[PDB]
Amino acid sequence: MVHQAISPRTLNAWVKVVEEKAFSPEVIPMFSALSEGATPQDLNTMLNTVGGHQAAMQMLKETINEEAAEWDRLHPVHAGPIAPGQMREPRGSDIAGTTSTLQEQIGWMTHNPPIPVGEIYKRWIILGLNKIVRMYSPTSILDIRQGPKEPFRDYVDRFAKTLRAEQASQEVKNWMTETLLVQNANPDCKTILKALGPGATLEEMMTACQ
Amino acid sequence: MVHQAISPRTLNAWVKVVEEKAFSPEVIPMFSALSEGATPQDLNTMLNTVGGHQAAMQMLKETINEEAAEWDRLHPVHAGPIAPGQMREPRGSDIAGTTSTLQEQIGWMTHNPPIPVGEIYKRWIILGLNKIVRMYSPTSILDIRQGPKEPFRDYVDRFAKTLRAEQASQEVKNWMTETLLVQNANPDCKTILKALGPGATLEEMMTACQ
Amino acid sequence: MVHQAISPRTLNAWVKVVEEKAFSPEVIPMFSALSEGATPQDLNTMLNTVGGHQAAMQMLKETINEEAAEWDRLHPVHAGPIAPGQMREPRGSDIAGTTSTLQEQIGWMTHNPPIPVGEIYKRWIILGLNKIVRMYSPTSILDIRQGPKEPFRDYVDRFAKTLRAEQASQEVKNWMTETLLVQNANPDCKTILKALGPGATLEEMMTACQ
Amino acid sequence: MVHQAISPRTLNAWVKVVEEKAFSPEVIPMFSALSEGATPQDLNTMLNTVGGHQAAMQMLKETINEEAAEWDRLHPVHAGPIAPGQMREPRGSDIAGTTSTLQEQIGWMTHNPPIPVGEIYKRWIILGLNKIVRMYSPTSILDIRQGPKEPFRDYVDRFAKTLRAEQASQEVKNWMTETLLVQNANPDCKTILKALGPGATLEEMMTACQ
Amino acid sequence: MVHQAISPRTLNAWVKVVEEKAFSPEVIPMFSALSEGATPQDLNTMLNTVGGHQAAMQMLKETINEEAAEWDRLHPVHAGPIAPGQMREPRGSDIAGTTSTLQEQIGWMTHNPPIPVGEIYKRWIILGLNKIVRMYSPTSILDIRQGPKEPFRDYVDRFAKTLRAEQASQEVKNWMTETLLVQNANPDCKTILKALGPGATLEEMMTACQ
Amino acid sequence: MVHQAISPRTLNAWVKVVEEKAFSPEVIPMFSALSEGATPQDLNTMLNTVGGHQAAMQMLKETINEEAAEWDRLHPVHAGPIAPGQMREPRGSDIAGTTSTLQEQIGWMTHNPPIPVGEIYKRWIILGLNKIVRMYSPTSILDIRQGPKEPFRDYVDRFAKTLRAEQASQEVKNWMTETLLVQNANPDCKTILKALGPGATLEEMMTACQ
Repeated sequence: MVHQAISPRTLNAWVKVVEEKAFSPEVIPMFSALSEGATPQDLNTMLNTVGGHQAAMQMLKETINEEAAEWDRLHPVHAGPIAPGQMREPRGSDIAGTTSTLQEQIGWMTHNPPIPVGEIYKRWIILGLNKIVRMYSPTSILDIRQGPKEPFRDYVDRFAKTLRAEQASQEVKNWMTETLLVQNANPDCKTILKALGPGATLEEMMTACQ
Repeated sequence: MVHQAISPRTLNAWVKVVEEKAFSPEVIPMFSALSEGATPQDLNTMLNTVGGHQAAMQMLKETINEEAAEWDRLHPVHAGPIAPGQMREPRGSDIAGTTSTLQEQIGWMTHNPPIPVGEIYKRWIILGLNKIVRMYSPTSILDIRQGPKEPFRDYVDRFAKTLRAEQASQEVKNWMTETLLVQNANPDCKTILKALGPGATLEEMMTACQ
Repeated sequence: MVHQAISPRTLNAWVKVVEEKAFSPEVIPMFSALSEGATPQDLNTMLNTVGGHQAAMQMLKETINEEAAEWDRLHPVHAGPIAPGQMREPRGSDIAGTTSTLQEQIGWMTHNPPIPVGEIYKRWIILGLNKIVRMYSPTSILDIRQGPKEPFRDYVDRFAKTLRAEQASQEVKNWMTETLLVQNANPDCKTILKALGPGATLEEMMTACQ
Repeated sequence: MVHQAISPRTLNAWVKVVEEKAFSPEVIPMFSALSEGATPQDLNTMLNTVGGHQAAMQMLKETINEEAAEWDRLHPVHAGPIAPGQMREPRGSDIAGTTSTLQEQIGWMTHNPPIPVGEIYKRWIILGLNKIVRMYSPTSILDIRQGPKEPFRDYVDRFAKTLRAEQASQEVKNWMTETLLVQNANPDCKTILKALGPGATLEEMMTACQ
Repeated sequence: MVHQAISPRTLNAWVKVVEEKAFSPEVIPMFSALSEGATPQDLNTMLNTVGGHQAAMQMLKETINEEAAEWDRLHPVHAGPIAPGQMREPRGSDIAGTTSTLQEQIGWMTHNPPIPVGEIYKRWIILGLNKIVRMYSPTSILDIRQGPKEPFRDYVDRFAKTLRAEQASQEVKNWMTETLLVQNANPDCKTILKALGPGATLEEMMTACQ
Repeated sequence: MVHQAISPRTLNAWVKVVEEKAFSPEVIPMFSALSEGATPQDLNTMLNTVGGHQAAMQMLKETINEEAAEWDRLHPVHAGPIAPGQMREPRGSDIAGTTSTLQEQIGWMTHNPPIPVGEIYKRWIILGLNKIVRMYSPTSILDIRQGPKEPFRDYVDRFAKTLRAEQASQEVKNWMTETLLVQNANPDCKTILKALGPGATLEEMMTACQ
């Protein structure tokens, strides 16, 4: 038997928090939707589909891990004959979706009485993320303006990565880049540069500032 | 069998030492009181609930474990077959928490004579914390005074993460923060600040620093 | 026995990207052409034939891995004891181009109705690369001007190293090299060269630059 | 002979030597005195109760290890089935005070013929210690001094930990500390301080030194 | 055919490339000619006799290794229960020189039809080396021409050690050593030296340069 | 022959070079003389007794290792059903004295026909040592001098350990120390010292020379 489930549109939504808010806590419903209990697999999905903050993947992942520890700790994995293939008291693996893999899992989860794993596990998540908001704390390019006595060259270079590393829109990307570049030379260099007025390729201007 | 047990209010208490004093001594006699001998699990709890001085648990835990070693060293269970004596006794691992199952703790504890698992373990702990106290010393954001030649630019960072690492009223936190920022400027940076008089976004100030 | 295919000429084709403009993201539809869905051995081939940009490969390989993981994840590897072999539910490794003998893989691809690994795997490939190109962002010996406080010797070191790393005719290589060495001096270093006017082996000039 | 044995007072004494002369060689006749025979378990004790010179423990420990090596080297268990009457021949671990219960130690020692565990081990011990004395050589908080271009913050830090790291009254510790801070300042720094004349929170002075 | 075989005179020859041009790309076809197609011990021999460029040993060695891989890849072990061994299907290892005692390896070459490993292995090798010439790219003590703003003091030290690292006649070594040391010397350092005129032990001169 | 042989005098001798002038390669015909080809245990002994250039032991050990490889390489094992225990295709381990401990070893060595391991092995030694001599090239404390810009404190430190790390007489140790510190000192520092004229412990002067 198979119920119909989780669209990729809904994924698109999940995605969409990322797409809105890739690495920024304007999260709340998005989680709430995604925390429609879920199983591992979906949850696994979200975390699979997750990017942005590897560190966040981390943060949860310890949290989870100790949640697992806690699971075993609050339920020290009590053995038996496992008469009619039970629930196999959830671990980190289960939290991976492994141990009564998803059908079977859901099978526990909507085993009635349940063993509704992804939700428990969900509590594990549930445990991190907020704190993740509490944890993660951006980020910004603008300040990539050249250091105190930082040299230019690097400054643009750095900048160059950083712009590489920055957001969407080529158009923006070009013009902004000059436009933000300007001040991202540090004032003194920028002043030289301003004193250059224009230039084109970096390099000549730069060449002055090396 | 059940017995009713430890609250999370009691946790709130454990907490109460902790939010009282997450990174320093003078919270202790009362916590030590509140460490009513313990079991592994409560100790585990404490350890679960543990944080603040990452070193503190860290040094303690080895010590605890070497306390286990010492246990082993003064007896590791130099023995074999059994009719589960002294609530089927433990080794260092149980004393680590480890190979105690829930029962085994309780069992050990209220078996008569017991095995005072959490108490030994407690003693191990008991062994550390004091030292922790005995030497463990915080630390502050205030210190992000711009010591010898620190440049404000870093500083802004220095604060900014540190501030990130700083807490409570954010509102408060700013105003003092600027006001303490000025302070934590090195006089010369401070000068730039004085010389800035007012600013707002960092950057213009930063620009003075860049 | 074969349904005869591929060649090193077709490799010359794979190659054809690479030497043509290996960093030519612009090559991908051609590649997509040369990935005629791709079998594991050809996919293996491509990765075998792979070279020059391991960073890119690196990124990719992660995807492949993630793909593998994903495969098992998104196809829970819900195998058990076989009955007439059936290409044994490909794992990440098979998908790595590993498990199943190459024919047998292939066999699976041309199994009717296949176990056609190589496409999936192809998507894996696709899964890195495209993006990988899409931000895999070079590189250049020209960029090796000369730092702010970078002196020539080091510049030679760089330049020359990079030059070591640079391609083409030696003849080219020299002349540009003076001329671009010229250019890629830092302006002051550039000055020393300008101030040097001519010279021959580096060293004497260089000697000025030490 | 479920005997009578070494006290913690006597331990206290050994320990006391450490407390006497924590990092100072001139222990030795006592050392030999508490070395008197020494069971491996007591020898374990000495190393157990050991602390404050991990380098020493370390350095010794290679000797021990070599001593084990040597043990096997000068006698590599050239044996097969232990017949009755042998108090099981030691190896490096036993000689480490490891493999054995006390009995096996004593059994080896006062099994007559013995196995003179504690003595061998004693040579081992001796083997570190000698060197240890012979080279080991502190340390000094005075050296928290602000060296050549050393600057203050660090100097105080240096003070702060180090003074923290030092022994005795806090009271003492302060007054000397100012009195020792002052001058261990590099002169130019000392001077700033002299030029500060007095001060109180470090920071204003320090701020001057930033 | 348990013949007479390869001399060390032939080694002297292998050597002859090597002392001729030990860590430089241009001695080689003439050596490859002198490879005379080598089999494993001999290939090993070359590897045995190999030295100077561990990185080269490396460079090849990846090639070998991937050659092995390729090998494994292109020999996706079709091996099963061998019917009378018949110079047993190589694996990377054989090709590493690893598999088979040498005769049998040799047999594997010189059997007729052979299963000549050593040629393949030779191919592997053959596969690196060229590229090694393509890879490796010298080398020179002269290049201990003094840095830009760095002291002599090291510069000579560095030299001196480099000189350690340098080879040939000592006699030579001195005079050049002053004579190029004088030179290596940054002009400014060199000048100090010139200004030193003579000296004898380094040190007094050095002493001027410290 | 449950023989009578070797000496700590023989050691004393072994020592005598080492201790005479361990970094005088000028020891070598004697040392090899003192080798008399030997066994593992004595050679091991020599190697046990070894100390001074860690690196030396290392490099030899590297040699040994490769010698072991060579042993197998030039004669792998080809082991099957040993008849009368034999000399069992010795390796690095045998060279350790591992495989065939000394009695049995010697038993092979004076097994007639022999298998005189320590000699082979001796050739392994023989294989290193030379290099060791030929490259191993000290060392010298004098060269601790107050840098080019390395400062005194460190200089004296550097000195201080190092002198500690240096040889001989206490008397000497005092006098040199004044005399050899003063001036090893970069001139400019030496100047401060000259400018100190005298002082007493370092420190006052150093505290001045910071």
